[PDB]
Formats: sequence, C-alpha cells, structure tokens
Amino acid sequence: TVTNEFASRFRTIVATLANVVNERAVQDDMQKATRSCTKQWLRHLETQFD
Amino acid sequence: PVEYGIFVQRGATYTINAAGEFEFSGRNEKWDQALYLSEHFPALFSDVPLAGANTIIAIMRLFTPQGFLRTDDLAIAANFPRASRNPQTYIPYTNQRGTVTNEFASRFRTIVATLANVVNERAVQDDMQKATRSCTKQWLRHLETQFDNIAVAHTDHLSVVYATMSNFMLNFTNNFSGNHATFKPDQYVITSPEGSY
Amino acid sequence: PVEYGIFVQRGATYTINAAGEFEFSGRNEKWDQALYLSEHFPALFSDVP
Amino acid sequence: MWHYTSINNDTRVALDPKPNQIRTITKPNTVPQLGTDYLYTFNSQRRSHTLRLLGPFQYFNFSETDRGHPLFRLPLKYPSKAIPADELIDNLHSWMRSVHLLHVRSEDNTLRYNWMLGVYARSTNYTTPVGQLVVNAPAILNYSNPQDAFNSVFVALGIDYIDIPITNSNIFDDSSTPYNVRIWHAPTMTEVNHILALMRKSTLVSTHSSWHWNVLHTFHYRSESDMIDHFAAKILEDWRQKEKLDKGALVEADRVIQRLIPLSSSTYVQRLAAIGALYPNEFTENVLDLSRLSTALLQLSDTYYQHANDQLRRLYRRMYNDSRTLYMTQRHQELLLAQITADPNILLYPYTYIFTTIPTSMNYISNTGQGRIKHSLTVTGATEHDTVADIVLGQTGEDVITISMVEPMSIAVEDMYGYVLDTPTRDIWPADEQIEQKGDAVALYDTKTSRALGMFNNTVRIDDLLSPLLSLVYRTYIKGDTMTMTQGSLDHLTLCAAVDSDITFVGNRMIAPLPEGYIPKPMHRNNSTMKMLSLYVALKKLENFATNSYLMAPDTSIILLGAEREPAVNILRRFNRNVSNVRIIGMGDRAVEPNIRVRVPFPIDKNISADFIICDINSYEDQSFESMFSETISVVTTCASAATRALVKINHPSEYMINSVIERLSQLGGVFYHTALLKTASQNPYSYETYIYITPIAAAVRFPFYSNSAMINRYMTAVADDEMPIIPSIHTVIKGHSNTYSPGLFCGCVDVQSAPLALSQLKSYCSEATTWRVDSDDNLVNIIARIDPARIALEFRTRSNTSAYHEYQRYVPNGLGFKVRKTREFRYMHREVTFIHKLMMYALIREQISLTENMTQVVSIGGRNLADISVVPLNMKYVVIDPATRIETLTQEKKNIEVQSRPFQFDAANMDLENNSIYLFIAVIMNEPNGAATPARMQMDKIRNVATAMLTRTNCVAYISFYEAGIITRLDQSTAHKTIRVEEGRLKVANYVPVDTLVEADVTLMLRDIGITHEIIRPSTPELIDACSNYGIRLGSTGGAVLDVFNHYSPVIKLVR
Amino acid sequence: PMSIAVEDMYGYVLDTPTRDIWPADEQIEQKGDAVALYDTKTSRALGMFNNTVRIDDLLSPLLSLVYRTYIKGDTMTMTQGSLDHLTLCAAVDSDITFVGNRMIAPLPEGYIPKPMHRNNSTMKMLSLYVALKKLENFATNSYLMAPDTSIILLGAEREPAVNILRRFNRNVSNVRIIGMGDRAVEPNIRVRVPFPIDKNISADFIICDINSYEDQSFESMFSETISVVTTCASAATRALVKINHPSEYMINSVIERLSQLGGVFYHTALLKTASQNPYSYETYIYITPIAAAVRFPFYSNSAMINRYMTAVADDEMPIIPSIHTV
Amino acid sequence: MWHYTSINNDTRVALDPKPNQIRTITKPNTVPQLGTDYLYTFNSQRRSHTLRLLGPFQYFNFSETDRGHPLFRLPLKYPSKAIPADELIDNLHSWMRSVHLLHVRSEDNTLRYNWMLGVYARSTNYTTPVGQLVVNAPAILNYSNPQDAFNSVFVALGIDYID
Ligand SMILES: Nc1nc2c(ncn2[C@@H]2O[C@H](COP(=O)(O)OP(=O)(O)OP(=O)(O)O)[C@@H](O)[C@H]2O)c(=O)[nH]1
Ligand SMILES: Nc1nc2c(ncn2[C@@H]2O[C@H](COP(=O)(O)OP(=O)(O)OP(=O)(O)O)[C@@H](O)[C@H]2O)c(=O)[nH]1
Repeated sequence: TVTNEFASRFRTIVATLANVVNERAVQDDMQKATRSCTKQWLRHLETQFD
Repeated sequence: PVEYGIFVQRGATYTINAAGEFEFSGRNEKWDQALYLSEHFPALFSDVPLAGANTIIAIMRLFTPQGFLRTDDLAIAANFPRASRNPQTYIPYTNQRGTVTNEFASRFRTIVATLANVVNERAVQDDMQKATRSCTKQWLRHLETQFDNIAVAHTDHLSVVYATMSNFMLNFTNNFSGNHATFKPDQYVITSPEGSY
Repeated sequence: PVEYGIFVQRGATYTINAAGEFEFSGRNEKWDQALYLSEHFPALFSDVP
Repeated sequence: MWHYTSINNDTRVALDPKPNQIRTITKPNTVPQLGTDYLYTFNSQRRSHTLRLLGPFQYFNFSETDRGHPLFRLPLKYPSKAIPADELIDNLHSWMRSVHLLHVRSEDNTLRYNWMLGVYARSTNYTTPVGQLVVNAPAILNYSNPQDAFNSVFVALGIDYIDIPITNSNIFDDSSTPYNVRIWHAPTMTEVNHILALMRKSTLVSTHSSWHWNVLHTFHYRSESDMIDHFAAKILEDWRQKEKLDKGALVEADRVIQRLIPLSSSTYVQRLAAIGALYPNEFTENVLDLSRLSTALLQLSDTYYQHANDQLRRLYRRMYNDSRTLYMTQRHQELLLAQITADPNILLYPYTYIFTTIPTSMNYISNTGQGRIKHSLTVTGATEHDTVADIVLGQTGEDVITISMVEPMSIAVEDMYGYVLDTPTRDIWPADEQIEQKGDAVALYDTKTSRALGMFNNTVRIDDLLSPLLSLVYRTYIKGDTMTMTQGSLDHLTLCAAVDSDITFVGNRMIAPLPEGYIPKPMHRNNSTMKMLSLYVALKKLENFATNSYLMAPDTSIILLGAEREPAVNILRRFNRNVSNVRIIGMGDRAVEPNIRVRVPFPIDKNISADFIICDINSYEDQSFESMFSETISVVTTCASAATRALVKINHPSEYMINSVIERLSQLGGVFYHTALLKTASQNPYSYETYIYITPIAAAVRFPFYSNSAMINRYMTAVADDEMPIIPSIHTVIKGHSNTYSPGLFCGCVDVQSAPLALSQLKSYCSEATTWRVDSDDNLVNIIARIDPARIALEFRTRSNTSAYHEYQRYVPNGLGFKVRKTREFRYMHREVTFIHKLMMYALIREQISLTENMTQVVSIGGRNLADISVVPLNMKYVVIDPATRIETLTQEKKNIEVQSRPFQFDAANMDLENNSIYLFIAVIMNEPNGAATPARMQMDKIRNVATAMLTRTNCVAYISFYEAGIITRLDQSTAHKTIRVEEGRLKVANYVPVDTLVEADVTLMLRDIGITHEIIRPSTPELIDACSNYGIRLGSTGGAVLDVFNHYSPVIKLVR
Repeated sequence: PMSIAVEDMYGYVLDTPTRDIWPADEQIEQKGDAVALYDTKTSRALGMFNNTVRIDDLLSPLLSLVYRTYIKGDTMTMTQGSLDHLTLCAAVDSDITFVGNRMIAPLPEGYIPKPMHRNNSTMKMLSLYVALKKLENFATNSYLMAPDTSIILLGAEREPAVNILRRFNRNVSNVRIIGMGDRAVEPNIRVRVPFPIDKNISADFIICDINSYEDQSFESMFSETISVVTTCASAATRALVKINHPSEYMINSVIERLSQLGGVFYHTALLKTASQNPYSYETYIYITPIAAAVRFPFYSNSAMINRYMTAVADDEMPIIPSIHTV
Repeated sequence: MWHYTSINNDTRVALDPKPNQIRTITKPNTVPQLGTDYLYTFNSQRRSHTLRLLGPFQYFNFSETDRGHPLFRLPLKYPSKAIPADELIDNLHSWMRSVHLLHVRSEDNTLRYNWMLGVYARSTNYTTPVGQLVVNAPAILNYSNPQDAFNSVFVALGIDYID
C-alpha cells in the first residue's frame, strides 16, 4: 500500500477526538490560540504515528 | 481523506487501451520512474472526472500547461535530424503582446485563488489564528504580484528562446505533446538480431 | 501460480514403465536425494508438454 | 431508380453569417431558447450534462476567458438533477452577450463573414498571426468567394496552412480534443495533389473526399484511437447516406462520400476504411450506441473478412493495402462528375478507384441497441451439414440469467376470481354402479395419485404464481399511484388482499390517500388465501350472478373453515369494513385468534351457523379410506346443516365420494340439494381437489348424481404412475442431429463466431432460441432454447440435416442481441390453455398410434403448419391436406412430408380414403376452410360422410375432435372466461370464431346407425402431465380451472375398422 | 412538415373491387404488364419523391409537440382509446395510467420520460391498427382491443409500434400484441419469409407490413407475397397485408388464391392509410371472410392499382429544385 | 407420491460471474434499484435500518476503506424515519462504483470468476498471501471446474485452508 491502514485508522481516531475537543472548547469559550495549539498537537501525533 | 479514498479506489494508475479509454488500475501503489517508459500513467493527471473526488480533480486541473505545440519549422527547412515523422516541441507559453493583461499571469491568479480557498478551508478546519491565515494570504498575493511582473519576461521573451532552441540541430527528439494524460515518448532501440536491443 | 497448480496437479515426479512412457505421481511432494537412486524422476525435467 | 440524385451544397459556407448580422449574431436583445439557440440534456443513470450550441455557435473555439465564465461551472453546481432551465438560460445568455467577433460591416450583398477564422482569432486573444491579422484588418474576414476567404489570409501571412483546434460539440466536455483541422493554401487541384502526397510522409492524418469552402483541409490526430473513433463516425454517416442514395432519395449532403481517407494511419484505421467502402450493413431504423461504434465496426470487420469468399477477401485486402485510394461505387462517381461539370474549380480527392461491380456479400444485421433477439429457428435451409462437431455451451453467471422453476402468472385482476362448475348429469345411482365406483375409489386412495401430478401440483403453487401481480397492486398503493376504484369491486378486494391496512373511501369511488410518512406492510397471504377470496366471490356470484359489487349484505355472516384461514378472514373483514353488521368467523385446526381453533369431527356441543360457509378443511393425511370417508361426510353434513349456501372442499373427488355425498344430503334434507362441482381459478392449477356448492331449493332436482364428470375425472384419471416423472434438464452440449435429449432447455453461451453454428444445430430440437450479448466488449453470446418435442418430431423424420446457417452468419457480431440487465427464464413457461389441450390430444392420440399395427401413413386434414406432426412416429409417412399450408417441394422431400394444397373434400363419394391409414380431423370440422364457423348440422354431415367413407375401408382409423354442447351450459354458469367463453350459444376459443357445438348422444346415435365401430375418448390427467413435462409448460391459474371442463367436453371421436 | 390535426393522420381510404370475373385472356395481358413493370422498375422521379417526402419527418413536428406538452404537464384530459390517447402513446416512451376515466396521471416530480423512438413505418402501423378497429365497426369512438383479443404485426423492425400498442392497451385485460419479421428484437420474434413450416401464428387481427426481397425473379416475389397473403389469411379473421407491387395481376391473383383457399371469396378491399408515405405506391389489402357471397370479387382499373401501374419507367432524369440568384 | 424429486445445483457457483462481467458487475452506468440491486427496510417500533445487497454483492467482505464510505454512515444520519430513497441510491451507487475487483478478462466460455476469493483479497487490500496471490496472478480467479477454483490457490500457497 501507498498508505498504512493502521496510521489511517489513527487519523480517523484523531479526527474524531479533534471534533470532540473542539465541541468542548467552543462549549467552554476557549481562546482560538489554545484550540489551534491542541489541533496542532493532534496533527503532530498523526505524523509521528505515520 | 474521503476524496482520496475514492480516488485511490479508482486506482493510482491507468493505461489507455486501443479504444482510447482510460482503464484505471483499481489498485493503490506508489509510482516509480521505471513506469515512465511503461504503458502506465500516474492517475492524478488523467483529467478524468470522478464523482466525489472533485477537489482532487480540480487541484489537478491546476497543473495543466499554458503553452502550445510548435512545429520545428526551421530545423525542418535545414534538414536537421529529427526522429519524429512530424517534429514538434511544446513551448511552455505563448507570446501575448496586445493585451492589457497577461493570460499566463491571470492563470496564476486563478491557481492562487484556488489554493487560497483550499488553505483557508484547511485552516478553519484546524482552527488557525486569524493572523497566520492573513499572512499566508498576503504571501499568496505577493506571489501573484511577482508573477505578474515576470510574466511578460516569460511569455514574451523566454518563449522565443524556447522556439529557437527547439530548432537547434541536436535537439532531435519530440519531448512532450502538451497533454499530460496521454503523452508517452516514442521509444526507439538499436536492435541486433544477435545481442539484446 | 496457475501453471504451477496445473503442473503439480499432474505430479511433482514421474517414473518410466517398461514401455518407456512417463507415469506422473499425481502428488505434490518434496524431492530428496534418497530418490536419486530410485525409480522416480523430478517432473520438472520430463520435457513432456 | 438507378442514378443517384442529390443536391450538393456547403453547409459550412451556408452557416457563415453575412457581416451585418455578426453584431447581432449573439442574439443580444432576446434570450436564448431550447431547440433553437441551444439544446441541453441530462442523462439519468450516467449523471452527465450535455449542452450543444446551435446555429453558427455549434462551431466555436472558446477563449480561456470564455471558460472562466460561470456557464461552464454550471455542471459543477450539480450532480445530480438536470440544471434548472432559468439558470442555464441566464448563464448562456450572459455568455453569448459576452462574445464580440471582430468584423467590418458592409453594404455589399455578396459577402459572408468568415466565422471560423474570426472565432479562432478571438479564442487566442488575437495573439496568433492570424489573430493580429484579424485585428489590423477585420475586413479580411468578409468574402464573396468561399475559397478566397482563406487564400487571402494565407497570402497575407505567407503561411502554407493554419491548424484550427476543434472543440467538442458538447461544451461541458472540457477535455483534450481528438484531432485538429488544418486548412491548407491549395487552390489549384495540382497543389492539393502535392499536399496529399506530402501528407503520406506525416503521421496520423486524414481527409474527406471533398472540402468545405473548396479549401483543402486535413485532420491530425492525437492518437490512432482518436482516428479510429472519427473514421468510424464517418463510415456510419456514409453508410447512412448511401442507404438513402441507393433508395433514390434526394440528398442535401455536402459531399457524395462522407468517409475519411487515411493519408497516414495505423493498421486498424486501414481495416476500418477497407470495410467502410464495402457497405456490409443492412438498412436499419434502430437507434445505435455511438460510444462503442468503433469497436462494433472493428468486430464487424473482423467477421466480414473472416467469412467472405476468397475474391471478396482479396478485394478487402486490396482496399486495405491501397488505403490512400478512395474506393466508391460507379453511381457515386457519376455524382462527382456531375458536381465537377457544374463547378469546374471544385477540389475532389484525386486518387479514387471505381468499383466496376459492387460486392455481392450478405447484408449484416447490426442493431447495437438494447434487447435480446428471439430467433425462430427454421427446420431447413440452403446449407447442408455433415457430421458437425458438438458445440459446448459455457456456464453462465446468475448475473446474466437466472432460471426460476415456474413462470409467474400475467393475468388481469378480475381473471383470478373466476370459477367453472360441472353440474350433475345422471338421474339415478344404481347399487351395482356404487360397487364399481367404490372399488375404484378405494383402489385410487390406497395407491395414492400420480407422483408426476403431485410434483406439478406442488411445484406450480398458486401463491407464487400470483405474487408478482399482488405485489404490484401493493407497490402502486404505497407510492400513491392508485386512488380510484368501486367499493366491492374485484380491484377493491384485490387491494385488500395486497395490503395489510384498513382502506377507507373518501366518497363512493376515491380511496383515502395514505397519511404522510406511513407505508403499511404487504398483507401476508398463505397459499390457500387467494382461493378463499375466490370462493367468497364465487358464493356471492352463485347467489346472484348479475352482481357487480361482491360485498356481504348487511347483517349476513360467512364462516371460512380450514387450517390457517386467518389472512383470508382479515382480508374479508377489511373488505367489508364499510358494511354494517357482517360476521366473518374462521375455524379449523392451527387457527389463531380471531379464528377459533377446532378439529374434525367438530365437538358435538358446538353449534356453528351462517348464511354462507366455505369449508377448505384438508383430510387427515394417513387413515383408512372408510375413515376419510366418514370424516368428509361428517364435514359435508356439518357445512350443509350450518348454512343455506355451503361451498365445501372435496380432497378425493371420486365418483363414489361425491355421489355418496349427494346421497347423504338426500337423506339429510329429504329432497335433493342443488349441488354443483365448482373449481376456482385461484386453486393451484394442477389440484385435483374440487369444491362442491350445496344449496337447498324449492324445485325438485332432476339428475342429482354425477357420472363421468370432468371435475371428478381429473382425480380419477390420475392413476398411480408407471415411471418416475421427468425432471427438466439443462443441456449444454449441442450434438449435431442427435436425437437423444431429455426435455428441458439449452441455456449457455458461446463465442459470437460460433453462434451461427449453435443456432443451426439448435433447430434440430428447438422451435425458437433467444440469444444476446451482455455488451459490445464480450465475445460471448448467451443462448436459451426450450426443447420442443414437435420440432424433434419434424427434424428426425429423415437423416438429412440443413439450416439457414448462411442467414445466421449475417447476425455476427451485432445482429444477435444486447442486454446488460439480468434476464429470468423458467423451466416451466406459460402457454394458452387451448394449446396445452391440443398437446393433450396429441399425446392421447400418439400413445395409441404407436400401438396400432400395419399403418402405412398418417393423414392430417386441416392441420395447419404440420400442427399434428407430433402424433406421427418418425418412420411412418405423413400426409397433410390443408390449402393454408405452404411448403417447398424440396422441404417435404427433405422431411418425408407430403402436402396436398387443396381443400379436403367432405363429400362421401369422392373422399378417397386409403386403406391402412390414420386420418386426423383434430379441431378442424367446427370450422370452414376459410375459418368461418360451420353450422352444427354441417359438422354432423362431415362426420357422417367420413364414417360412410370409412365403411368400405379396412384397418383404417380416424380421430375427429369436436366441441360438445354440454360445455355451453357449463360456461353460462361459470364466470371464468380468460380464453374460453360462450358467445350467443357458441363457444369462442381464443383467436378463433365462435363455433356451434354438437350433442354427444346424437353423434353416437348417428354413428351407431351408420354401424361403424367407434369410441368416444378424451385426454386424461396422464396426458396433461405428459404434455406439460415434455414441452416444459405450466398450467395457468385460470387455465387449471377451465381445462377440466374444456377438455372433457371436447371429445375425440375414434372411428376404427 | 405536415400541419394536421391529431385524428387526421389515422384516416384511411379504400378502393373496393369492381369486376365480377377474371378471364384468362385478361390475365395474360395483366401478367405481361406486371412482369414488364417489375423488370424495368418504377419511375425514378416517383421513387425520388417517395424517398424524400418520408412520413416520419412529415409528422415529427406534430408528435414532438404532443410530447413537449406532456412533459411540461400541459396535457391532462383525454378519453381512453381516443386517437389523442394513441397519439400520446406514439409520442412518449412511458406507461400512461389514467386517474379516473378522463384525467391522465401527472408525472412524478423530477421525472421526464424520453420521447418514443418511432421508426418510419410506425405511424403507418398505428394507422392500420386504427383501420382494423374501424373496419370491424366504423361507429367506434374507442380504438382499443376487446379484452382477450390478439393482434400480430409483421415486418422488419416493428418493435416501436408494438410497444406503443401495448402501452395504449395497458388498461385492457388480456391483450396479446405480438410482433414478427426479420431484424426483430425482443419482444418481437425474428423470422423470415417463407415462415418455418412448423410455425403456427394465430390471432383475431393481423397486419402484415413485410417488404418484398429487393432482388429476385418476378415469379419469386410473386410466390413469396402469395405465401405471405395465404399465411396472413389463414392466421386471422381480419388480415391487413401490404402489397409492394399492386399490379392488377398481383392483386387479382391474390383474390384467386384466396378463392381456392377458402372456397367462397373473401371480402377484400384495397386500403391506403394517411400515415403511409404520401408517394408510396405500396397498398394494403383488407381480407376477411363473410357469410355473404361476394359479387364483383376482382379489381380492374382500380385507383390503388393505378398509382403503381402508371409509374412506368421514366424517359428523363427527374428535375432537381434549383435555387436561382440572378 | 413417494420418491423425492429435486434438482441439485450449486447456487453459489451459479452466482459467480464470468470474468467479462466483472468489470461491469458494479453496474457502473446505471443506477441501482430496489428489488434488484438491493433491498432496504426501516422497521417502525424498533427503529432499525436493514439494507441487503443482491446478486453477487449479497456475499461481500467490506474493506475498512469500504466502511469509510458515507453509505455506511447513512443510518447515523437518522433515527428515526426511513432513509430517503434518493440518498440511499446515490450513496449505494457511488459505493458500488468504488469497488473494482481484480480479474483477467478472457475469451473462453467455460470460466467463472471466483468472486469469493477476489472480494476477500480486496477487503484485506491484498496483504494476505491469498491477496498478493490475487495481485500477481489475477487469472487464478478464473475457473472452469468449481473445485479447482480453490485447489489452484491451495497448491500455489501451500496452505491447508483459508478462513
Ligand atoms: N473550431 C471550428 N471548427 C470547425 C468550424 N467549422 C468546421 N469545423 C470543423 O471542421 C471539421 C471538418 O468538417 P466535417 O467533420 O466533415 O463536418 P462536421 O462538422 O462533422 O459535420 P458532418 O460531417 O456533416 O457530420 C469538423 O470536425 C468541424 O468540427 C468552425 O467554424 N470552427
Ligand atoms: N464473505 C463471503 N462469504 C460467503 C461467500 N459465499 C458464501 N459465503 C458464506 O458461506 C457460508 C456457507 O454457505 P451456507 O450458509 O450453507 O449458504 P447461505 O448463504 O446461508 O444460503 P442458504 O444456506 O441457502 O440459506 C454462508 O454463511 C455464506 O455467508 C462469499 O462469496 N463471500
């Protein structure tokens, strides 16, 4: 495969958690900067995992 | 990811049958330059529309060349060697003198518009700070200006340099028809009945 | 694989009757040099189409 | 109608606007309209948007700025529905208004604007030298002479040519264009010859035989495949043009030949061009799929050369090698000579070869559109075969073709509610007769009925027969399509049968629309349900017969009996929902509430009562005959005492059983009840079980008892079988003229080239074989072919084997059909009841004809199309005597038939009946040779005359079928009438004029006064099962009902000597 | 293109037979004129007009309008079995249910059925169907098959007409509508003249529209069309068979063959429908047995015959419509 | 009515398409229809969505990529009403068009594609040894004798079985 199915699975997991944390952060009125930083952290986890 | 999954389920490559239809491989796989001389093509460049994979197809449409297929007329008049029965060359861009606006530069504006809404969609997906977003946008606008500056140099000056060089004596092969989806080089070999070609 | 399945379905070895015709085992089995002194031949070299 | 006649005009030059119209060619003031300014279509199931511009705009090179317009992003706003018309219009309008072709206006009337060059200069923003030419001198586009329109540009520019891109005609298809045109400087013929000679040097280049604007132009292809697609589309246009030139029509086409010439091409293009001048195709009006055209034309080519005579083969090869030459018929060239003499300056392709003689090749059928072909294989043809190899048929996927056991019914709604009834005939029941009938009954019961009849009875279940019909009634309802029907109408009751919900009416006729978001589930009918509704209808009908509304009278009760009667009771209840006070009780074993669970014998305390009864109780499967007898007698007694109008099932309708029922009723009620032997159309077709309609009446019944009744006969004739029933085989190999095939089918597939062979061998066994290909890609032809015994009876009379193989070759490859969709066929196909009956007669007679000794010939009289031939054994000679039949003498010679195309003469003296012969008058005496019905007296005269003619002959045998009068009185009572019905006292068999019936007693009377020995005989159950199992036929629903009565009252008269 | 009313294309005229006898001395002259007309073919001009003024293209603007009004929902009221109904079935390739006796069911939203694909002979076939319902009764308002009655169209490529007839009779229970002929696609059985000797077609109505083989000896076309007429006549109580070469000899010999086939003469008539191509010299014959003995069974100097007979091979190449400028 | 009478036929072998039909087994051009391509029902009072594929697709091992398709997230777009037919159709169509079983096309009339093994190799992205077998030799799925359809794979692989 061009793409590792395990890594792609981790991408879907991180996508799900991303919209989860997002929904929470908008619920709790988080500053956009901190939100962007958690998202960046998740993308980093995806790369590391790949 | 989803458009990618559809796209790659159609397959990473394709061949063109005698009917001229593109038969996609149906199989995800990395390209190697070996395949460049094969019957196979990278699929991203098929320019064949695929339902549910539109953004990929569009971003692909950004790569289509803005030039034209010249005949090497001077090299022909000189009887310079040319392997093709009808010698040709793809000049990357046409001269554009009378226009208020350079069509090549305007094309780069549409490309940058597309990438701009692409990066934007990504940044809002990843909750980017407005400041960084504005900065990427500013960078793109700057690329548009820079390109509009050099555009006349390319389309109106460098193009003629290409048109000459295509007529040079030893530039004997046909390099590219200007259509990425279908073009493959003609492949000659020296062939001994004895040894290998 | 498919030619392989056919070939090995004919047999991985054969013998030669008094008539001189080949007779394939019909069985897939690993060869051993214990067989070199036997009636058997490896079937890959039969040159029977 | 020899010489070609045509008008030659340059449609392209006609298209180019005069300069004054160019400013307003954009239709600046008025909005664009479909069918004029443009035409658009969305293709469902393929999700494509095709938009074509019309008028001058059909030919247009879009600017990159033009593609930046929204109108081209419109398809992107979808999938999937068609683009809304208002948006397509507003966009196309704004776009058209956006274009502004450069031009000079002028007073002169002779000018045309050179639309092509001006558009092309626009598309490139006037950057190309032609563009900047157009800019500094817009007036150069105006021209009076079409050739100078380009010459002026070529000389101003110093160029030898111009390469104009061609956009796809669809303007939503922004993809690489297959080729481009290249206008050339020309103008003398000599210059053209020179360029054509020089284009042999270039690579993928082609031309037309002649050129628009009288300006030479060539096509230059991106790939050989593009050249193939173009060459194909042109070969098709020239075939279609030649088709109407040869027909003598006036033709306004631009050039006499619309085919392309390969100036330099791949080998495939050469073969395409070769086959394009041979004009192989037969004329066709059918729509073709253009998308695969090339492939078709390639396959056609591959076949054409594959089976042409050696000289035609060499001719094809000559064309294939001289691809630069333009081959054409003489008349084409006469047309070219005409147009040259008219306009001497004209440029035509110089290198041409006239056919001194057109090739005599077979025309090829070439319908590449959808639909399978249903071939009717002829028994003989010009081709003679000799030891042809067996043609194995490949296994086919269920995706291509499923094979269900039994063809579902395709009747009208009312047609399944019909019933027939056999009234009692005999006035007394002597004890000596009771002994014999009881013995035959106990004997039939102990050994059970025929295993074959039971197999058919269980395989051709009625529920599955009616399922497609009932589901459709349901599917129309839930989708809201139905909304109007009478209350109490058979459509109403069928709707109640179909849908499990209450069905209120809004007004007398309108049905209440379903509440939104609510789709009621289909009613769950068990197998006996439709029969129950059918008997309900039957009881309402026997009550009145004039009735239109089958609906219970208010304050009236019906009580269905039998196991699992719940669905029928729910249906009856919902059907009578608008009727006040209607009890609709059920009973029987395995009953669920509402239905009371009970068992026979009913509890002695129990006291059921109603104005209607429908017993459908099954007999206990394993008991002494005296036990089943006492059980069913107790049942009949219960049902009779319970209701004024009972309808009770008899599982074992022996003469003894039914008559003993009449006896028990006689001693129960004193006076005899008015019984009748009913059989509904919703019974399983093969069922020998029969209902009896009991009802007291004030009149004293005459002839209370039954004897030789049809309903009884179906059961009684099903004696235990001598041979295990035949199972419908599916054959794959097709042996050449080998007799041995058990009845069945020839499902399978084979390569298209081998298809003519398979059809030519199939004809030995199959009257007809359906064939198709899944796609133009597949090389296989799937084939299905029922094995008809009659064809076998024809094709094996002699060892000779011949077929229309040369005709079948014309089909390959595009003449055998196409069908992407799955097809279902059946091991048991539906046939008309009358046809099945005729087969029953033919079996009844064939079984006897094999027995009789020393019979030199069988002679069918009036048996059209050798209809009677199944009866005659292959060695015995077969004579036919019907004016209607037409046969070549060589055919009768080929099959040992002897037809005499004269009317049979029914006069007794001149009727030269031969000795040792078997005459056959099956279903012919009722009708005159022209088909008009004879008076019954004339039929009596016919039988009298054939009998008197048989008086002198020895060893002669004759069979004379005739309809009996009794059936009339039967069919007046019955409501079933799908294929048989009374018409002013005559019965009308379908596709035939109604004919007067004979009385059997008068016939036997005259036959016994003539004194010739004779027997009245009818086909029985074993003959039914024989004909059905052999021909692969299933009895229909209505057919099962009508068949017993129709068969019993159509006796064969077996005269013998 | 034509600009007629809908009913106007379903009309037919018919020339009844005039002469009471067919003397052999007349048969000689008529046969000679027939073989002479056949060997030299008909007029090239008449053929040019016959092929240029095709009926399908003549009626296309009319049928398309009926289709265009339907898909846009404009139509909604017509009688079942009416000529407007049959014309709608001719125009549109879809099942056409009625909601109530007169109202047509409105199309489901987002669904526009494609136009029916009529080949050139289709309108003629519907026209002959109407003609057969009319000859049956003449007082009729509803051209619709009686329940449990069958019609069998013959001829090459009769599929569209059969589909139209079937959709037209969709509300009528138990109506067989078989097709036959060469180049037939399913449903239509593919067969060729002469019919296979085993084959046994039968119906209450027949419409033969089979073309004669283009290249054969006159005796061959004669025996072929005679076999056709015999087949169609034995097959049905009310045949309507095309005659491609309506010479006095051909039609009269047909009457003779029918006379020796049925004993008593059939009640023949020379029909010509309005949906035939206007210049066609081909003419239909309506055959049907009747209880009455026919007087004047034979034709002579008949109009339908005359159109063919007077088209003797032309002396001058037909004039082509010029467009003058000066 | 004693002796049993029956036709024995392998419905599973009948189901397996010939190789030429495999390219178009996805019904690429025409949209899927109820009662043919598939059948769907919502169960009121239980709130369940049952979708069953028909034809060869009744037997199908979905890839994890296949479950990543929207068509399987459709029930998630509800409760509670039945899924609208246009959406179920557009989704099922796009999905079916997404599948592309590996195969070799062939002229011979006797062959059937071994649909089970080819689907299974697809579902595992041709990672399993049967999968990579299917990839290097797609022609091994074609078979004339139904038993050899599996024997050829067992012998090429040396395996005693496949789960
Ligand atoms: N861009 C452009 N192409 C044109 C124009 N006029 C003609 N052509 C092209 O010239 C080519 C040669 O003519 P044909 O292919 O023989 O004519 P056609 O348009 O296909 O029409 P038919 O042959 O009658 O079916 C066509 O492929 C046209 O597309 C024009 O005004 N602009
Ligand atoms: N994944 C997959 N499983 C299959 C395929 N073909 C058959 N099977 C399974 O093989 C098993 C064995 O067959 P059966 O259970 O006896 O047959 P069935 O499918 O249940 O059909 P019936 O027994 O007639 O009701 C079934 O559980 C099927 O699900 C296939 O092509 N792919």
